[PDB]
Amino acid sequence: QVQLVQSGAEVKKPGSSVKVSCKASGGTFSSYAISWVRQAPGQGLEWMGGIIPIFGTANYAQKFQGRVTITADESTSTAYMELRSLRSDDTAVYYCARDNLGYCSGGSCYSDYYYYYMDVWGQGTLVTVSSGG
Amino acid sequence: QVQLVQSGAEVKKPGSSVKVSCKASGGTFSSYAISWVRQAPGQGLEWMGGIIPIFGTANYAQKFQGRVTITADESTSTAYMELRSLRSDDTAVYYCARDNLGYCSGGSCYSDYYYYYMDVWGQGTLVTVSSGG
Amino acid sequence: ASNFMLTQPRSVSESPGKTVTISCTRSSGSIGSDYVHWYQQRPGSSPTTVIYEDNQRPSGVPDRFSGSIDSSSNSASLTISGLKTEDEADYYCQSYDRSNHEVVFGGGTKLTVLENLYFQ
Amino acid sequence: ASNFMLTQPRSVSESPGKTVTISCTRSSGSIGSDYVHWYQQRPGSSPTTVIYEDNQRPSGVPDRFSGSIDSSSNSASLTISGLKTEDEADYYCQSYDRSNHEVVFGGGTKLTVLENLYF
Amino acid sequence: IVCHTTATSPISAVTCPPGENLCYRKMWCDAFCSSRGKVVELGCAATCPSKKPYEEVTCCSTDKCNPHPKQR
Amino acid sequence: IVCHTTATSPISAVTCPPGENLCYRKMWCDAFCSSRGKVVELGCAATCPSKKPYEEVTCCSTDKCNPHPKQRPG
Repeated sequence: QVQLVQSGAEVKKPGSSVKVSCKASGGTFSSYAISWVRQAPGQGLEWMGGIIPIFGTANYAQKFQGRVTITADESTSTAYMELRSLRSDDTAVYYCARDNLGYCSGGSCYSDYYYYYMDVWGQGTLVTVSSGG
Repeated sequence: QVQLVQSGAEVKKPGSSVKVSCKASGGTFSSYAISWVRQAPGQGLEWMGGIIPIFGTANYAQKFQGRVTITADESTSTAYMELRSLRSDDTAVYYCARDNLGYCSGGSCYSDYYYYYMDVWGQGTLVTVSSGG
Repeated sequence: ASNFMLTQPRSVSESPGKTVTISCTRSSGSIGSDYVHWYQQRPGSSPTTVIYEDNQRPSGVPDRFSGSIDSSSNSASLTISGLKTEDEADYYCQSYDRSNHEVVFGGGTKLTVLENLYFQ
Repeated sequence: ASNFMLTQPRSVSESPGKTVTISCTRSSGSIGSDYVHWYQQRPGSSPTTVIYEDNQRPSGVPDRFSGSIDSSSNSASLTISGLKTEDEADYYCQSYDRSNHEVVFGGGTKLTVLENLYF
Repeated sequence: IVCHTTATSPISAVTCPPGENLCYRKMWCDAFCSSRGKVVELGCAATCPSKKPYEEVTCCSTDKCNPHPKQR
Repeated sequence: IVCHTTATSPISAVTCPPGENLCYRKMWCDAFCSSRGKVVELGCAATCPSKKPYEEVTCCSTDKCNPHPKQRPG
């Protein structure tokens, strides 16, 4: 079974950055997209964006594009979210989540980005931003 | 792990018919096709035709059209090959064989006949026809 | 341009053994333009898929869970028959906005299984 | 009116441990127009698939078995490395004639393992 | 209305439920399109089904107007 | 000739072997065409590949003439 294990919870001052990791084990890595999804306390899931390593490009949600960078290191099968200029509204649990449908197989790849259902989720990482700013 | 179990060897006079059965374990043919393939002594495999129960249609090789009839009963998960007007060239081992690629999934079905690779084979049935016309 | 919205009821409560339905209405664009998937999130846990591609159930999900689409109301629905206490969780629908290239989540529905025998 | 032919050598013989290739040439139409599969038939047994869809191995078939397609010679080939005595069998290729709507089998190749050493 | 359906075994003609007065045919390619041809879904509908890219959907409103290619 | 290829991760540009003087693109739908669009196969070739039903193939003979849809020039 593919599993995603995330780094531990963090508490950050406003204006700082946080970088959360998501190590994938047990499957193909390059061909599958990993998304970051956050959930503020008592609120809903929100997609921040995702990365498809085999295209080398990340897709972002407009709400976060200015502040968030999503990366992936094939050598360690680890995806990362870096969120900058933290504010109180960024206190949330951050999940990574793998897209069930890979982008390339057998020497050919799909044409379009299309984030499909997310079958494998990380355990989440709580990031709490302290007051002010 | 479906198995196909055929009826036993038979010896026949010229001009008679033989009807060989092929029972699929599991109580269903699903959307699979069943072929009949024969092998004359010391010779190669030869396709006779096949049937797709879920469409209620059968396909025949020109060499046998009009003399062979292939049928199947989903209710008894048994397929049959009735070969009439037996002659010496019909002494052969007769095999049934399942087409690995079903014709339907999810409530929809392929448009065209196309016999794919044959994954599950019956044990064979020797039919020996005595000489003359 | 904002993404389309997927609107779900925030709170749904029902008695055990009954059938409950949770809807997810797409505010703009046809619901049939993009598959809708549904996740279950138990308290303190990560989401899991209960329905994908409108009406398909992953292996391991109880067959009391089903998904449907209603074009006339531009909505998708998760239906749970024979409701059990273990089905208490949050449920989210999810789709995709092709124009903005973004995942869209519904806002979530909390499902509570009632414990009272009698009603006022 | 006739199906295309798939022509295979009737006999192939080789020492154990060596690599053998069995070819299947399509007489008319492009080999790449239709998948080629390969079966193994041991004497007194029914056929079993060793390669499907030109180069895929079914579960359980050793990785010593491989399939390839050579468009320039309009052929498909089954390759068996590390030949073992248990690989002795008849091997058939198979494809499909879309115009006639018929399965086409190659004529078969009998593989024999040679036990004495030769020049 | 009676419409062909690919949801039964064998594929068959069914009396559509109330309010479903169209037959439909929905087709797409899968990875076997080059050998098996398009996948075909046949059934009943209340309104003609929405189509996504690379899907074809056609509806008709006479009995058995939507046969599978192999029963036609 | 230099061609784009889908044989690598990430997708990349490669110098074709001697005798392979064309780039090609082969596309087709699988079941996910309606969400992910066509499957795309890019590489080098000596002769333009032949197409099966429902496949498209185009070949070209200038460097990088066969981009993936997400890597077209700008």
